[PDB]
Amino acid sequence: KMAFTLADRVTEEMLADKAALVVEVVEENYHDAPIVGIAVVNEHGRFFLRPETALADPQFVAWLGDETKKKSMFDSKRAAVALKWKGIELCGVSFDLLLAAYLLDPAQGVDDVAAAAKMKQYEAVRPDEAVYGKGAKRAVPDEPVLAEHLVRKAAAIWELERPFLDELRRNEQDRLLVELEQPLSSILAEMEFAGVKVDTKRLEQMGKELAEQLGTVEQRIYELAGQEFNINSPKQLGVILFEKLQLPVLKKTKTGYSTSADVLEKLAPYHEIVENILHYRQLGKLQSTYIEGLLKVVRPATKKVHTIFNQALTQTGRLSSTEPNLQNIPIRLEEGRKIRQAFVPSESDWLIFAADYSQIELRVLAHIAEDDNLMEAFRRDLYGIVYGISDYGLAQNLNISRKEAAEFIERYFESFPGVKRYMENIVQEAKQKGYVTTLLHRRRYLPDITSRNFNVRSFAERMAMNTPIQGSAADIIKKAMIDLNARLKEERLQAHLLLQVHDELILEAPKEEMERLCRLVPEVMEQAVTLRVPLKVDYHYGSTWYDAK
DNA sequence: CCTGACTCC
DNA sequence: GGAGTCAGG
Ligand SMILES: Nc1ccn([C@H]2CC[C@@H](COP(=O)(O)OP(=O)(O)OP(=O)(O)O)O2)c(=O)n1
Repeated sequence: KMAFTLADRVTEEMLADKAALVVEVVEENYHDAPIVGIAVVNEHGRFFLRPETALADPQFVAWLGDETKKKSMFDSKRAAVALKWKGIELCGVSFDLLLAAYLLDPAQGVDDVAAAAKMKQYEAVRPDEAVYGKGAKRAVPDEPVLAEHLVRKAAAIWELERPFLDELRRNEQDRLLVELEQPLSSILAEMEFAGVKVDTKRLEQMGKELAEQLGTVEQRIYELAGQEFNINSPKQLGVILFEKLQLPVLKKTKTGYSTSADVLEKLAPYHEIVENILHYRQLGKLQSTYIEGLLKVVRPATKKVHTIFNQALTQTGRLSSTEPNLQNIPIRLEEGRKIRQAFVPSESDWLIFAADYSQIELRVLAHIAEDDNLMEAFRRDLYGIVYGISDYGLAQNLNISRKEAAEFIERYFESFPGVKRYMENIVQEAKQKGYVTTLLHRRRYLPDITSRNFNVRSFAERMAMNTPIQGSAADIIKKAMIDLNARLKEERLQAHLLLQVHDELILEAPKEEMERLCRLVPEVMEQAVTLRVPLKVDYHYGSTWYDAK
């Protein structure tokens, strides 16, 4: 039971200075995607608008871009970007229910209005998947069924804003939402829409040469193996290694023999085929993911790739990057690192600028553990612990004796008693409170932390150790991003952000601005928050992302 | 569609 | 510790 007006045209009462707004983009990847419908809920009533009509209306477009007309939405970035592709600016977004839900509890995995409403027992709205359907059945339903959904979603947002803000305020997270995540969302929207330009000629040439080399390595493997098999099948590979060649089985998973990189490396003294296999799988991933996969999503006319930064997914407060993922482009082996030569500025006589925090997580450990020996070390400017590594895990990682690994860790805690203290204290806090928190009050709940089951419990305790560290770094670089764009905009530099990579920011700019960026960027990033230790940032620029080192 | 690869922070 | 994509099955 909910009345609404199926409008044939926009009226003045639709354009109030506060509204719940739904700009519906049904395709998961919203870049250049259709807007299938619009809904507005305000003091005056509920309205559905056809996008052809509304978006072609100069008064509705004006309202959309008016910062003083406040909108409450769910996933405003999706809307803001889809509107950019329609040549329309979205302003005045004051509340995002997606981001509010994420801050309240990231484990709920809220990705539609219905799921957010569930957190307040609000039931007068359907899940999106139930309206549109799954997979090949996915479709926009008949207008009256569509219109009712969009309106119900707007009505839900309208009624849920204050209950959500009230709870955020109770948790002291309202500023985290309004001053950080919400402004970050607009910045991410800008980055996504700008995209990153790709040198397809170079990428395609790399692909051709990689293909030849895969063939050569492939044949060499079959020769060493004494047989042809699918190297990309862990199962067939297992038979070759552990049955035909009779190499030792160092690890098994629930499906059979492990052929992990760690395991194969340890088998190098037994047979020279394992090294070749490792090489083959490296090359094949470069080809399948960073040449072919990347070329598939390049927009041919502009040669740009447009990632989507998921702001409400990770359990720690980090972003993730999808379709394509630009936060896992190779760098560690020169062979893969060369992929970065294909990422270039979007304008002639521009350069790529790259700035990275040095050891941000170990410094956060220092700051939050208040370890003197660790803080003193950073003031002189002089990881496994941070992930809760065992003696076993460390022995294996370093391929050394466990006794020696265990002694390394025991020594470590003896040497850093304040870190050892933090670890014990943060776990105890998690057990007492049921959640851990970050510098800017991001939380993660850990309902398993008192499980009687050793493995379940242990994993939870490790999360208690790590999340405040990783999450606090996420908080910092996010703050650094918001401040940076402000510092860029005032002094009207043309430079703009392209990418964030966890503890790194990647920009493009006219070559003329490099000197000013060498000053501005590292400063802003270091002055993002003030810790007990100093924040350090390294920076480079160059003709391509590769050269920015 | 899941698992186990390789990739980053 | 936190992520995404890919091929095989
Ligand atoms: N209503 C609030 C209050 C705080 N915060 C987040 C944003 C910044 C961070 C700092 O909190 P402050 O009040 O400025 O410092 P504090 O009180 O000393 O924080 P803490 O309780 O952790 O010591 O917390 C928030 O999101 N919403």
